[PDB]
Amino acid sequence: DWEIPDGQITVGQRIGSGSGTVYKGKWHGDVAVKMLNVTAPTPQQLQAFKNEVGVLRKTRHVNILLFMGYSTKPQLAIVTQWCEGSSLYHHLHASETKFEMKKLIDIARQTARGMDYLHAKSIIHRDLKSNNIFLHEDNTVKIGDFGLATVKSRWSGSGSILWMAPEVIRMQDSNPYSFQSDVYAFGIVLYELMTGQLPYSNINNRDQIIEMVGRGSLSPDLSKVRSNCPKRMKRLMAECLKKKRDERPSFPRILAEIEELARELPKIHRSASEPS
Amino acid sequence: DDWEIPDGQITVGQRIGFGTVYKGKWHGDVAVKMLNVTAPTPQQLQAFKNEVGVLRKTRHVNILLFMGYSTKPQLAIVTQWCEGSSLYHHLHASETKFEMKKLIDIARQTARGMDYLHAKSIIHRDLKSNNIFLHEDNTVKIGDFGLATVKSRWSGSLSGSILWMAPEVIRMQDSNPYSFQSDVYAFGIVLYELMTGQLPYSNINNRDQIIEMVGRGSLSPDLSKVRSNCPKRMKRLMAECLKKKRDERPSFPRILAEIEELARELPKIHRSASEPSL
Amino acid sequence: SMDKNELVQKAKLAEQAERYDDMAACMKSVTEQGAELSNEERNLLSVAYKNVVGARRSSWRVVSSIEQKTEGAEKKQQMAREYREKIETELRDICNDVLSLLEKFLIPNASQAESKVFYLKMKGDYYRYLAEVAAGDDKKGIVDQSQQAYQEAFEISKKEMQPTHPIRLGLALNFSVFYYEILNSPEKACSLAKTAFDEAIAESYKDSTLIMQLLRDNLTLWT
Amino acid sequence: MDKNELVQKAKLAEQAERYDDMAACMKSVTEQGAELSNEERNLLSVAYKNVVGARRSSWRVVSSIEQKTEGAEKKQQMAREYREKIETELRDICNDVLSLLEKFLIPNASQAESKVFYLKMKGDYYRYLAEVAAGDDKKGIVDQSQQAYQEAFEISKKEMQPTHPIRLGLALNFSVFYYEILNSPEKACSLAKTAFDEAIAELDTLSEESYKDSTLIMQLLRDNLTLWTS
Repeated sequence: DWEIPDGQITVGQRIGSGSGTVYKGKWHGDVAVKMLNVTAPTPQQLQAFKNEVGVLRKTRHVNILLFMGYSTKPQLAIVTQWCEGSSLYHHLHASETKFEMKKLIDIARQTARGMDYLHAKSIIHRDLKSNNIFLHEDNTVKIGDFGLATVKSRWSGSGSILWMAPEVIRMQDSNPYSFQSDVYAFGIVLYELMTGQLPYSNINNRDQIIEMVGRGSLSPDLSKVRSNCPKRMKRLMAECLKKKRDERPSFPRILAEIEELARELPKIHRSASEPS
Repeated sequence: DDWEIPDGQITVGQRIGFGTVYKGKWHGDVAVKMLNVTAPTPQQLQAFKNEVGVLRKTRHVNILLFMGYSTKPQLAIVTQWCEGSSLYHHLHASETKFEMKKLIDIARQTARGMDYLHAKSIIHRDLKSNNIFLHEDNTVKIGDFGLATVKSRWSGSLSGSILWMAPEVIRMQDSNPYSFQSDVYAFGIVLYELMTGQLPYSNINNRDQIIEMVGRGSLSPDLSKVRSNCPKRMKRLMAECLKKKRDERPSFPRILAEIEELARELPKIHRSASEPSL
Repeated sequence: SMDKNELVQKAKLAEQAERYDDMAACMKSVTEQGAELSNEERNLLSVAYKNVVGARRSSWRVVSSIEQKTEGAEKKQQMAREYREKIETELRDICNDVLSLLEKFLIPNASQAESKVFYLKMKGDYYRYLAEVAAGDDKKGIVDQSQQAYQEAFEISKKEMQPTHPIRLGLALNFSVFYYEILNSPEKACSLAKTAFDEAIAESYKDSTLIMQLLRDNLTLWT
Repeated sequence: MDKNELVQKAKLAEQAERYDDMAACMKSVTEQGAELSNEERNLLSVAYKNVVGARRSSWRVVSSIEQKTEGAEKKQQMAREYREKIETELRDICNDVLSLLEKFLIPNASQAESKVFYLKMKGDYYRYLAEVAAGDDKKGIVDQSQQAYQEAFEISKKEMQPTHPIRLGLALNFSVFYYEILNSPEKACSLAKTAFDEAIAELDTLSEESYKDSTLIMQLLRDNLTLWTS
C-alpha cells in the first residue's frame, strides 16, 4: 500500500536519533528517514514499528508531520516529508530565538490543531514535547515522533519526563496515558512558549522531579510567564496543567480558546507613538 | 469509513471559486471542493470516487494534501488550506516579480510533484499553472485531481485550457493521447510561462485556428521570448519537454534530476553561518 | 564640506548601511546650508535623527527599569544611575541639536502649511522626548514648550488638512500620547484620539491603515 | 575602576544594546592583565562580535551598492569612499581585538579550553580582515588566519571531545573560512561533515545543557552543509 521498494531511497547524512536513528534522504525530492540500525529486528521492535506505521497511516493533517511511506527490505524505516528548520526545543532553548508573541500564539494554535485532529481520530501521542515539534520553513508546526503513539481501543501496549503528567510519572496503575496526559504535555509546551525556559528550572536533579510532580508538591512556576503573554493563554495553560486529570480541558475547547484569542491582537504592550 | 468525514463536523465558509471550491473549518482551516447537486448522477459519482481513489494514493509535500471526503449533504473532497493564489495568478494577473532562483525552485517542486505522481502511475491530464498553488509564496502544491487517473488498460473517460494540451491530445487521433508525455508537455508549457512571463502563443491574431495549428504542428511555443537570465539548461529542458512527438520527450526522473542539478550550480544568495554570540 | 547633493547621497548611503549617526550629521549639514529641504530631504532628516534618538530612548528605558530593581545594593544602583545620566546627556544633546535646527532653519523656511506643521510636530516630539527624562525643576518648562509647539501645529492641522492626511493623524497620535504620558490627562488624550480616529474612519493608502491601527491600540490600552 | 564594576557596567551596556560601551569595559578588564573568567570571556566575545558585525553588515551593503552602480561615476566614487571609511573602522576594531589577544589573552591561558577559544577568536578576526583586505596585505592576513585556526584545530582534536561547544564552533568557523575566504568548498564541507558526524555519534552522551550548547552549533553545521550542497 505505502511500502517503498529498496534502492529507491538514497540515504544521506545521519542527523540524529528518534524514539531508531534519523537520516536525510532523496525520494522524489527531500525526505526524512527514521531507520533501525539492526540486522534482524526482534519481535518487539517489529511490532512497535508495525504499530507506528499503523498509527501514521491514519494521520493526514497540515500540522502533523506528513508520513510518506515505509520500507522493510534493508532495515525497517519510516519516511516522512523533510522539514527545513529546527525543532521548537531548539528554537526555544538552543538558539533562544526571539519570537514575537504573535508567532508564539500561532505556534500554539497549530500545535492545538494537530492534537485536536489526533484526539479526534482517537490517537494518543504519549510523547508530546517541544523536541517533537518541528518548524517547517520557520513558519509551520509539524508534530512528529509517533513511536510511542497509539490508538485508544481499551488495551495497553508498552529521559524526556518534563511533559509527563503526575499520573504518568506516578505509575499507580498500568494505564496512565490518556487524552489528559497529552493535554498536560501540551500545558508544558505552552509553559515553554510563554516563559522561554523549561519548568523545574531551579531543581537541578532529575530524579527528585519525579517524586515531587507525582506527589503534587511541585508544579510549574507560572510566575515566570512574561508580561506580554495574554492572560487568557496563562489561564488556558493553568487549565491544561491541573494536577488531577479530570479537571483538564479537552482539545476541541483548547483549540476554540486559542482560535478566539488568535483573532484578538493587541500589538501594544504599552502605549506607542508614531514611527517612521 | 476510512477517510469519510461525518456530516456536521465541517463548517463551510465563503465561496472562493471544477466544483465550487469553498473555505471551511475542520480542526483548523480546510479547502472543500463540493458539487452543488442534490443527487449525484452515476457519472458524477464514478468521477468522484475515482478522484478520491487517486487522492488517497498521493502523500507528498508538493501535492495538495487530500484530507478526507464526505458524501452526506453532497459529495465533497476536503484538503488543506493554502494561503495564496495560483501560479497563473501571480504570473499573469498580479505579475508578481519572481527572481530567477525562485522560478527554478518552483519548477523543481512541480517536477518533484509529478515525479512522485508518475512513480505511482498517476497521470494528471490537466496540469497547468492554474492548478499549481503557492503556500505562503514558499511551497508549490499540485491540485485539482478531478481529471487524474491511475494508468489502467481499460482507462475510462478538457474544456478550454487548451495551451497545456499536447498536440496528440488535441488531435485525439492516437489510441491514448493522454500519457506521461502529455503531462510532460503541460510541464514544458508551465516552464514556458515561468521563463517568459506570458502565456504561450501571445502575439497571435486568430484564436480558434491556434488549436488547428498546434494539432498539425504548424504552431509551437516561441522560445525567443524567454528572458535573458534564464539558464540555458532550463531552456533546453523545456525544449526537450515540448517536442512535437511523444517519444522524443524525457521522463520525470530525468527532468527532476536535471532541474535539481541546475539549482546546485546556481550561485548562492545568503552567506555562510558562523558561530553566533552566546 | 561638500555639495548638498553629495551630502544627500552620503545620507542615503548611510541609511542603507544603517549608520544613523552619519546620516544625521549629513542632514544637519544640509540644513545648515539654509535652503528649504525637499520632501525626500525632510524624510531623511526625520529618519536619521529619529533613529539616533530612539536608540537612546530605548537604552534609557532599559537602564531606568534596571534602576528600579536595585534592592539592597548601593553601588549597583549608583552604577545604573551614572549610566542613566550618561545616556541622559546624550539624549539631551541630540534633542538640543534637533530643536536648534528646527528653530533656526526648518520652521522659518516652511512655505506651505504641511511643512511647518510637520516641523512644529517634530518640535513637540523632541520636547516630548526631553520631557520623559526631565528632572522636575526644569520639567515644567519643557512640558510647557512641548504643548505650546504641539498645539500650535494642531491649530493649523484641522484647518487645511483632510482627515486621511497621515501627518496630522501622526500629530494627533503624538499629542494624545503627550497628554497621556507626559502629563496626566487621560480624559483629554482619549477624547482627542477617538475624535481623530472617527474623523479618519468617516472619510498614505497603507500608511493610514496602520496609523489608525496605532490609534485603536492606544485607545484600547488607555481604556 | 574596579574589575567587577567594569564587568557589571559591561552587562548593563549589554542590556541597553550599547555594544561600544560593553566593548570598552571588557577591553579595560582584559588590559588589567589577569586571566578572564568564562563569563568575562563571553562578554568580551559578544561585545566585540556585535561591534564588528555592525560594520561587517554595513560594509557588505555599501560594497554591493558600489559594484552595482555603473553609470554614475560620482555616486560610485562616494560609495567607494564610504566603503573605505567603514573598512577603516572595521580594521581598527579587528586590530584592537587582535592586539588584546596577542598582548594579554594567549599568554595567560593555562588550560587548553582557553587557548583554543582565544586562537579561534584570533582566526575569526583575521578572517573578518580577510573579508575586506585587497591584494597586498590580503595574503598575509589569510595566512595568519589559517595558521591560528589550524593550531586551535589541532589543540581541539587533541584535548577536546567532539561535542565540546568550543570545538564545534571552531569547526564551524574554520569551515566558513575555507568556503568564503579560500573559495574551496570541498575542504570546507569535508571539515564540517567530519566534525558534525563525529559529534552526532557522541551526542546522546550529554547533559541537557551540554546538549543545548552542542546542538546550537551542530544545527548550524548541518544548515551550512545543506546550503553548500544546494
